[PDB]
Amino acid sequence: DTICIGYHANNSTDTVDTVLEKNVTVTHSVNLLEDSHNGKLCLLKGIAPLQLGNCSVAGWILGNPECELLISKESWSYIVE
Amino acid sequence: DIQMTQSPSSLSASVGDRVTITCRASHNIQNFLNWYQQKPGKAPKLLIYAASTLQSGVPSRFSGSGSRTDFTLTISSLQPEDFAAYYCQQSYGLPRTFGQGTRLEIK
Amino acid sequence: DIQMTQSPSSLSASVGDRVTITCRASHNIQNFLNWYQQKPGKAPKLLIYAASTLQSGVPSRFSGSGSRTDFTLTISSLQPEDFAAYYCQQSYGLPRTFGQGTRLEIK
Amino acid sequence: CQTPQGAINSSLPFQNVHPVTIGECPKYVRSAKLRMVTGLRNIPS
Amino acid sequence: FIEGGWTGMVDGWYGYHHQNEQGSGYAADQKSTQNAINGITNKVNSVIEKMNTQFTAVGKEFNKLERRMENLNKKVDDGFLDIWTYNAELLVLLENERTLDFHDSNVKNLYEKVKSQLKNNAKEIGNGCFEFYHKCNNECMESVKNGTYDYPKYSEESKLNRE
Amino acid sequence: FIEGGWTGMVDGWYGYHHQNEQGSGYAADQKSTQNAINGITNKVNSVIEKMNTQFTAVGKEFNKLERRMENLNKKVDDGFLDIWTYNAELLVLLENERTLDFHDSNVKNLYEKVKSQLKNNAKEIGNGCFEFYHKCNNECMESVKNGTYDYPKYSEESKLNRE
Amino acid sequence: FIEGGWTGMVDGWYGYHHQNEQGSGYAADQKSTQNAINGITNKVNSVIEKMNTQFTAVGKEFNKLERRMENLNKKVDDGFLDIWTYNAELLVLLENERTLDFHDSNVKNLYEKVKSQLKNNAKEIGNGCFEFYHKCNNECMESVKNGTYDYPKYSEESKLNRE
Amino acid sequence: QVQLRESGPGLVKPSQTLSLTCTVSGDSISNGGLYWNWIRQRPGRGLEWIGYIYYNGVTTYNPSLRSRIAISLETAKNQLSLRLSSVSAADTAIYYCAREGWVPDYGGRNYYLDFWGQGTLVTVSS
Amino acid sequence: QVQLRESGPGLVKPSQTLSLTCTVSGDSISNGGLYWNWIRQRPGRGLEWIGYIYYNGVTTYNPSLRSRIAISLETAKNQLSLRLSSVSAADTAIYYCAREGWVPDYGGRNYYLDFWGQGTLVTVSS
Ligand SMILES: *[C@@H]1O[C@H](CO)[C@@H](O)[C@H](O)[C@H]1NC(C)=O
Ligand SMILES: *[C@@H]1O[C@H](CO)[C@@H](O)[C@H](O)[C@H]1NC(C)=O
Repeated sequence: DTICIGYHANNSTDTVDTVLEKNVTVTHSVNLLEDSHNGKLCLLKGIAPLQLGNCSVAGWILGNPECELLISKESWSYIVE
Repeated sequence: DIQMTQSPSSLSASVGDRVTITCRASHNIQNFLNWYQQKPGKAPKLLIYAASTLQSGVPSRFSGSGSRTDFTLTISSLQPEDFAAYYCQQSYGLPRTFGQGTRLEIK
Repeated sequence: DIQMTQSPSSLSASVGDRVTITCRASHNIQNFLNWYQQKPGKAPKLLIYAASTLQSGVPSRFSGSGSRTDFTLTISSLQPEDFAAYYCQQSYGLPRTFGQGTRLEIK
Repeated sequence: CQTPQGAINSSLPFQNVHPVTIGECPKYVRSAKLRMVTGLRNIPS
Repeated sequence: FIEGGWTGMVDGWYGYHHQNEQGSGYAADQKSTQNAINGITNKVNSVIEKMNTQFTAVGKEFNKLERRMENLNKKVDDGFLDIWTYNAELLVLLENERTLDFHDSNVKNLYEKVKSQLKNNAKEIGNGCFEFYHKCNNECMESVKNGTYDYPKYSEESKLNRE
Repeated sequence: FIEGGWTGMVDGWYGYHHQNEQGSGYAADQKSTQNAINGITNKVNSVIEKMNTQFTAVGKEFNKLERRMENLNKKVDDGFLDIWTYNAELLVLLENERTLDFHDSNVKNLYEKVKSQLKNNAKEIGNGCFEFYHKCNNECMESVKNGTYDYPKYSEESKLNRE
Repeated sequence: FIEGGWTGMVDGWYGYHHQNEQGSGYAADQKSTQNAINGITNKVNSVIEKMNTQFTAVGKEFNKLERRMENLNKKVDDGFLDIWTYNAELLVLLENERTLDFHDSNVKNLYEKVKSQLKNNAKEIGNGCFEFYHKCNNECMESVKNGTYDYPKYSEESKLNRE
Repeated sequence: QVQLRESGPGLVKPSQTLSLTCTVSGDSISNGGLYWNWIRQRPGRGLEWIGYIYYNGVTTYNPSLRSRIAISLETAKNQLSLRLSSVSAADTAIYYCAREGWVPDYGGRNYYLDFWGQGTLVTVSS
Repeated sequence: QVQLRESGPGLVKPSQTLSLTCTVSGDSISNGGLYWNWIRQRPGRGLEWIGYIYYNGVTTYNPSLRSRIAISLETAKNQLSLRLSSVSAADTAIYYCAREGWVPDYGGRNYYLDFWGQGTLVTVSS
């Protein structure tokens, strides 16, 4: 009749680095770094950006004749140039 | 003395609507702007502490933001209990000032 | 579109000599410049990744550097296998562009 | 959170997408991976 | 815990395995596991909590004759980024080392707790386990796991079986 | 040291308690306590020594058309403050953890020192204490605390009392 | 390992010394030493790897009426230098403490490995060494160092010599 | 919890000195290191700051009223006090005491009034 | 190792739509988070970028050809595709697919084309 002392193991392939050892396989881990993105311009909390299209800021404010479509844009969440 | 000007002096909106109250400082006061809610007959309650942060106990419907001189108080989903005067206070200089206040009526 | 101009359009040098190929951007593209080696009949090979770094597998004879608009590709100790067209690519803007290319002949 | 290269749907403290941002964003860090271990060394037997 | 863990243990991080006439099996030590979980969870949260939120920040344009300002502005941004990258990576490496050391300590401590209770009523094996010198049923196995083992109760059976 | 410390001990951090026919009492282990004090004192001083003195620094005024400079100046000040706040708080958390671990190690080491000297002349209790198998007066209590205990001297009395 | 190291040991960091009828001597424990070397080497390299290369950087001239820019430029350079000096020195102090603790653990672990194999076939001395209760030649000395010691083989000789 | 309570006559005659007291409880005006404020609200008007006193007895006043206002503090009883000399009709107001708290911020401590008391109405009449 | 292979007819008649496919292997176009490019080289000329598609199906095009170019992606088969409407003599070129990789840098991810495929020559004639 016996009693043995031990610990958990699984099929995880997650690895971490430590100061003394690299590529250590562990049973559980946390990713602190985000690397995905939605490669589009989104509304922020419901509000659309002002896109300047082919216009520079100077074009937009002086009223370059070709920045006509912006003369009626009174508000925005951000400006994209 | 740094003057604080609120606008509008009075605003009415229905329940569930969005209320925006703004305040303009005569001088750059950085992040030193507090907002208060005054129910009739009571001492003012603190809503917003840093220009952008809430006091614990304040409903999440309240928010705000601002820069040097231009600051905003916003109430999302306005409720009947939000009937109050609202005040803009600067804590940058010593002669502390409040704006004239905005009265928010419901409906 | 950001234009990339390479110079010379054609260069010849003997084996063991030093070859300098330069490229000028019409706009500031910071460190977003890649260099490629194209052997006749093949897809281009990446040599230089950051304006100053090499792709693993690329011989140490290749190097480069640059700033905002002015970039250089250098080949030390030119070998016969380095016969190729070389291209300057910017990856700063979306309408990605390549320079016209420089043909490097040996001897 | 919006960066020039796309929007970010994340609660993590760091990102490696872009330094320019508008909104409530993870801090930009120049790293490929940043991961903590919470469990045990995974050595079965 | 010597020569690897138990893939058959799924209810915790640390625990026990036993064999007797009533059948063998595994069970987690919940006090050890939950204390380990709480410690590690607080640590991960501290890493996150000490790094603040990034707020809106955009670049600046400079003129042809403002190159010195342009270069200082860039220098400041690159400097701060290089510092925060350093801090984020260093903190993770330092804590990953401590986490693993923490866990090794916790399993070793269960072993010693059991060793202390059993004393002369079991043979130490040398592989992180004990063999009883007395017959032991499920109730005494639970008692050892609980930390309530009655040593005197079996000391006579043990001395006779030890010889 | 198991189940809490002694509020009756006031002359040090680590020490011993004893009971015999001449009367019980507490005494600190000065070598352990003073080494622990010196270690911790050096550590606190290192934290202070590596942070430099703040020298006079005042703000700057900017014109209406110098907003880009104003914003860079502020960015630099906020960046450095955020970094130093991070460093100061992290260093304190890291050292507070080590301090407490340091102290637990030191008390455990006194226990083992005593355990080693007593060998078979005392029963290990399991609560961080020992019971003698021989009669022991104040002189042998001091000898154990000193690290000069004579094991052979009492080995005959002990084997007879052990049975 | 108690009261200092061996200047007579030159083939490693950790090891054994023995005495028998065939002659005494020292030998390193290569598994312990090489694991310790690899750990420490990786650590030194991590310190170097996380600090980047300094690239060309030169100063700037400012005019008489550009004192505010001059002062900001200097502030930025001094700030970054003060931060990196802090980080470099702190990292070295933190790792030097861990290195020494690492090494003390490794020698203590060899002691326990030997203690575990010998069990009742040797007397524990208390100075980080063991005395056999049986005659032992070079082959059994190597077996203990290897971790292959046959306890049962000498248990009869030992009980007779122990009395 | 922190509570402030104002008290005073509620009626002062012209040319008399008005004197109000605020008792602080659930806090300590000898330990916190905070500023203690007095403010007032004239009926139909917004809020006006009167002045404040610190733990060291350091006192500041609204400059338009500095020649009339006296503010003091007794730590033994946790009490603040306000006195206005030469009181007139213009001084009818609800007077409040308040605690000024803070959180360190960029640029220094960012101060705010959190605990405001109840408010005591004072009428000036004869 | 990562390999890309282009395939298509090699001959299209004027006014027909050209359609090329690139099969990606040794990688996954549903997991990497990378951009997938199409480029071409007219004989005797340098390289011209056509466009790219991301993992989310987000597609961009060289603006000089945006009205003619369609780019798509099928994750189930690891395949990319390119279609050019109204094909003419000017479209004779070697077409290539490429993977765009990155390393984070100052200023954001610094992108490059590393795996370029082999190249498919397409002639436009009748
Ligand atoms: C940019 O100019 C071209 C040519 O006139 C036009 O077709 C295109 O729609 C313009 N872009 C925007 C965003 O308006
Ligand atoms: C991503 O967006 C979904 C909604 O589309 C949301 O439920 C999820 O929590 C978001 N994710 C994070 C922070 O991973």
